Amino acid sequence: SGVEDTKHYEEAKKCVEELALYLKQSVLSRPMQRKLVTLVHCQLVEEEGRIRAMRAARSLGERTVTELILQHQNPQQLSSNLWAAVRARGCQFLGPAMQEEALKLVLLALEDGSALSRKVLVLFVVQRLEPRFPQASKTSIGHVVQLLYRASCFKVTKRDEDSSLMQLKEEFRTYEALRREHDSQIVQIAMEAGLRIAPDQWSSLLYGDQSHKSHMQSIIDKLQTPASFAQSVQELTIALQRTGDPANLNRLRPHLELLANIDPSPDAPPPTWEQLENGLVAVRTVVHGLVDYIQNHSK
RNA sequence: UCCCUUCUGUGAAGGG
Ligand SMILES: [Ca+2]
Repeated sequence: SGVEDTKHYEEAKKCVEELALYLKQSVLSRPMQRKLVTLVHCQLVEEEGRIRAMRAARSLGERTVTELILQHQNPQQLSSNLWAAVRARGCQFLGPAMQEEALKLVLLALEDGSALSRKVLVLFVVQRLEPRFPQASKTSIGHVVQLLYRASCFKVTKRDEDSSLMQLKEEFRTYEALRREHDSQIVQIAMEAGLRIAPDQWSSLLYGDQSHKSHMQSIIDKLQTPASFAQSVQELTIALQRTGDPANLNRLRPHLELLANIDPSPDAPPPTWEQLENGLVAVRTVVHGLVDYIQNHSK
């Protein structure tokens, strides 16, 4: 029974060659092409080719779900929606300049291991920030602290029938470390609100420039876990009942899911020829589906 | 990115 093997091989290679026609006035987005190139390049004969290709398919299915969601998303209302989410968590981003200055003041207060009550921390920062930023208030600054709180940046030490005492955990006693956990927390709030936001836009939102794209990219990369693919599918699937699904993206669901149940972890077992074929058929289907949606059902 | 108060908040309670 090695004819089955060869025919699986042939069908897989056919799938990849068929998607290769998209390369390349290209219909596909800038990253999607990239992932496609990585997919065309796996040599399926080679075992590193089969496992790589398998995960390249899972990845390409990832980006397909993302892009599809990005259509269903209002670009002008993106930042308003983000900041809306942030304020809904009792947090607030005061803007890049002020936020940087505020975080540094928090650090000025707490890098040497000091423990302060929340009230006193807020007061410290307000008193020192209002001279350069007249806007500053206990309310708004309290919102910045609450953002660091929700980030689990504090060792909080309770005092019976009194205010708690807060210390910066030692791993966060430098501006770099702190600003990373801060920013990462904002990114998470973006994710729980279901918003997709490109690294360039993140650099814009949090820094007022474009020189922080790789940093943000790293944050988004570190937040990535396998389980997200499936629930992102979930998100899209309920976004399609707010639509009635005119383009019938629903037809993609079973392939997307097959792609989702692929294990992307290394040392995960190599695929059988029938898994290789089913996976590459699935990806061929969904990328075609993406292109159909973009070109034929947009605005 | 309405604003401000209060609070021990992975957040609540109220004002303009
Ligand atoms: Ca008391």
